[PDB]
Amino acid sequence: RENLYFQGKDG
Amino acid sequence: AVQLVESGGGLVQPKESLKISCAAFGVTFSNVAMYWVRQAPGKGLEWVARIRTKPNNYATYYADSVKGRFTISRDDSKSMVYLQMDNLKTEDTAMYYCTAEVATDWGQGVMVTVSSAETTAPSVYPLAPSMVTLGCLVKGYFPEPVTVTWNSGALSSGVHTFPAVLQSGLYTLTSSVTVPSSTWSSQAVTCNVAHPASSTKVDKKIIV
Amino acid sequence: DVVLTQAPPTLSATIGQSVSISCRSSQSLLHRNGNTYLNWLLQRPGQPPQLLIYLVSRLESGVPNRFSGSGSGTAFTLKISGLEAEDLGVYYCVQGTHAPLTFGSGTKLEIKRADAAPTVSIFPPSTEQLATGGASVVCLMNNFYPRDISVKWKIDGTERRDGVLDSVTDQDSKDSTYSMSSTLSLTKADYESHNLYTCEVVHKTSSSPVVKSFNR
Repeated sequence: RENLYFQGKDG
Repeated sequence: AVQLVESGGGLVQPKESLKISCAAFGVTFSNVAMYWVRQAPGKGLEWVARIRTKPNNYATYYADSVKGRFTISRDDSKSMVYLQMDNLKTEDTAMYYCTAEVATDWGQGVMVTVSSAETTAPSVYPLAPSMVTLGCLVKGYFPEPVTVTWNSGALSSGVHTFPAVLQSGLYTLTSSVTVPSSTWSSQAVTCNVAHPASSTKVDKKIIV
Repeated sequence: DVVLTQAPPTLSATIGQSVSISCRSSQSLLHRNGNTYLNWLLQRPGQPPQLLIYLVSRLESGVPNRFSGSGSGTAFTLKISGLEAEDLGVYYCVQGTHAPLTFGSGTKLEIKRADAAPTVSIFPPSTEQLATGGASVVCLMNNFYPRDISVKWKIDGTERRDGVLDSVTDQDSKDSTYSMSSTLSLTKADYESHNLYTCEVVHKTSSSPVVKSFNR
């Protein structure tokens, strides 16, 4: 689930 | 391995300031919005402050209750998030947690206690009387928490640490451990009581 | 902010039974990127929250197969298929699809188990404490079930109610029992003016009180 941080999430 | 580690926090008087921080390790947090979240003792979790990423101009947002008193910031070069808390009020008393908008990874949290009462270190007394039950009475401290272990954590099963009760502005708790009576015969049995706010850590050997 | 309505607020069931928790959202949690940022967290007493399930259905590393999450849109479910003793604690849903992060109000899971009688212990004040002019008598009631219990202090046959502070543990993660501590506080003068100190414990496992005493 490191790909969540690669892909990002902001709004 | 992804990890968040909080630091700062402690006891402070109403109207004073505190700065807490959150260090991220193991993967970049640059592409995620970051949050401080709090939990008042015995209550649930609620967001406190929010900071966006570089493409969104690091925009910041605050829960209504802290607007104009708390400031969130991030330093992406250092993988750091911060909360500056000014003009602190008793109802800001909580564990504070740092997390990303994906809400998958969580720090250990830091306690922020806001009170006009000053710190008092606990008095630690032995409780001495097949399986034998031994204990420690941890009396007259402020604020919460204390940590109690038995033989520095070597005795971990059959341990009961009872929730503290507040009485005339001071807390009292007990912890007990149940061991085979041969253990108490040969080995030492010692409780270790740490109280962060008074910078004390005390041992009490349980003497027959 | 997105409101997450979580239900029920408490659950209780025996080892081996299945339980479900509902999380219902005021807004669809499907993000424009195609992911649904709805996670389930477990919080044990005095511990930080930890991840059980993320992105609706994905099991966190180390989490037992018996946990599952499902749902879509505005309605989600956590299921424990075959409760074990260690599963007790408070469960929260959390969403991060729509900023700010918001949380359900939490579900406390307790374990139902067979009645168990308390093991009672009494403890006189320590020398160290008396030396300060205070006295505390402690009575412990260990590993009982159900949680309801009554404790009374008698001094030379007369019940004493002032200066008593009581505290009950969180349910035990291994045997699903509870324990209680009762502390009787009094002055050194008071303590030395009496002889027989008695802890009297009434639990549903027996009609007869469990009685522990010492002589000063």
